[PDB]
Amino acid sequence: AFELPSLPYAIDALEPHISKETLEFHHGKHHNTYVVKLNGLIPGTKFENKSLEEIVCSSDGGVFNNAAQIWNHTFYWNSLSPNGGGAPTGAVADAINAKWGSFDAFKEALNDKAVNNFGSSWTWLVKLADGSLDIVNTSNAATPLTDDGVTPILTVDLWEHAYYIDYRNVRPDYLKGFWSLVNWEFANANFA
Amino acid sequence: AFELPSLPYAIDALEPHISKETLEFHHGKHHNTYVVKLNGLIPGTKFENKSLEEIVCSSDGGVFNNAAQIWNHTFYWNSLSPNGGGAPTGAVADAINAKWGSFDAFKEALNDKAVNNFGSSWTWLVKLADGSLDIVNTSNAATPLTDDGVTPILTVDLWEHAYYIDYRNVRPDYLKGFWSLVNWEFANANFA
Ligand SMILES: OC[C@H]1O[C@H](O[C@H]2O[C@H](CO)[C@@H](O)[C@H](O)[C@H]2O)[C@H](O)[C@@H](O)[C@@H]1O
Ligand SMILES: OC[C@H]1O[C@H](O[C@H]2O[C@H](CO)[C@@H](O)[C@H](O)[C@H]2O)[C@H](O)[C@@H](O)[C@@H]1O
Ligand SMILES: [Fe+2]
Ligand SMILES: [Fe+2]
Repeated sequence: AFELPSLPYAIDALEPHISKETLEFHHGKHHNTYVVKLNGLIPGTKFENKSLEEIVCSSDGGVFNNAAQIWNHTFYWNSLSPNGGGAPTGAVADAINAKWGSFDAFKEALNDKAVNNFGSSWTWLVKLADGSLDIVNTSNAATPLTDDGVTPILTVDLWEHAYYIDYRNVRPDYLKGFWSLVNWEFANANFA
Repeated sequence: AFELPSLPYAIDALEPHISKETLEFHHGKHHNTYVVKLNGLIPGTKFENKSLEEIVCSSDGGVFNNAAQIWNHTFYWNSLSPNGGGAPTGAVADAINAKWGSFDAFKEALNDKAVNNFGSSWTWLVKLADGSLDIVNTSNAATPLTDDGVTPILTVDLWEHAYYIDYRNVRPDYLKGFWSLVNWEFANANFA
């Protein structure tokens, strides 16, 4: 049975960009529910003994939405940090300059993809087969984890539960907290 | 240019099922924003002089997302009332029993469709071409308004902004609020 991974930092730790209550609900309840639902769905199926990733990569319907949502949320928590934010560093900063010319252009491109990602969705920083970076949008539980040859680097959850408690309807304000939390170490580990 | 319709009731008329705060953000900001976006999109285009329903029935991409959304939300405020709730009456009560055997079986079927309607979505009570009632789920901005032979009767908004402020992650509590508010008078009008 799959389990809810612990949060990589205190429920307190992303303040004032993402609040304790958001983490309590977003991780403690939303994330957990996909874990629970998934565990309920696997018995009696060909997903009985496969790893999370194996299932997300081979399922559809209910098993997929729940499995992918677990993986996506786990990847999202890793994409934030009480010690992140600010300028990118390392391999990632250079690839960002290589693709977009500057960090600022990359940031304006991701903000634009993110605010316009209609409905419950996710905006991703991914590394392509050709080694280059790109920004791709997925809807609901969809994830580049299943795009062959594409490597997920960072993600921002845009389902409303992710920011409604702290930002109501204003995604840019949310995106602001995201940029003050971005976990460049996790980005660089995925990139390398 | 299109306009934000007024709410059919006072801002606190739906308390304690839907809070004045939710009404302020949902109707005053989200609903509004769809109107503003569509006004910002149709100038100079073919849609410029069409009615809202003509636009929804003839567009895609962003024009459709905003048009359908203004339409869906206006239908939704109408689907709630400070004087609704409790048992269905009239024509709709009888068609409900014709389809589901009883009002109680109908509630369980709608609740079920709505709690499992994944991501930003809407759950509708509809009248089909054979004259019978059914419940259908649409995603994001999609609406049965565009389905041939299908007439919208009532809708419950399941995008998280519709209930997060009041019910956080617990959709069944929000659906109990909906049942205390359902406008049978609007439903019987749509039906006849
Ligand atoms: O796990 C239950 C099902 O979830 C999805 O379907 C639900 O959500 C859809 C919108 O995302 C609705 O259109 C649909 O009516 C709901 O049943 C998934 O597509 C299904 O395969 C799952 O069984
Ligand atoms: O009007 C802008 C576009 O809105 C939609 O696309 C955005 O939201 C999608 C998810 O609903 C994302 O996948 C997409 O990347 C975003 O641009 C709509 O589907 C497009 O047709 C519109 O042009
Ligand atoms: Fe989430
Ligand atoms: Fe809404």
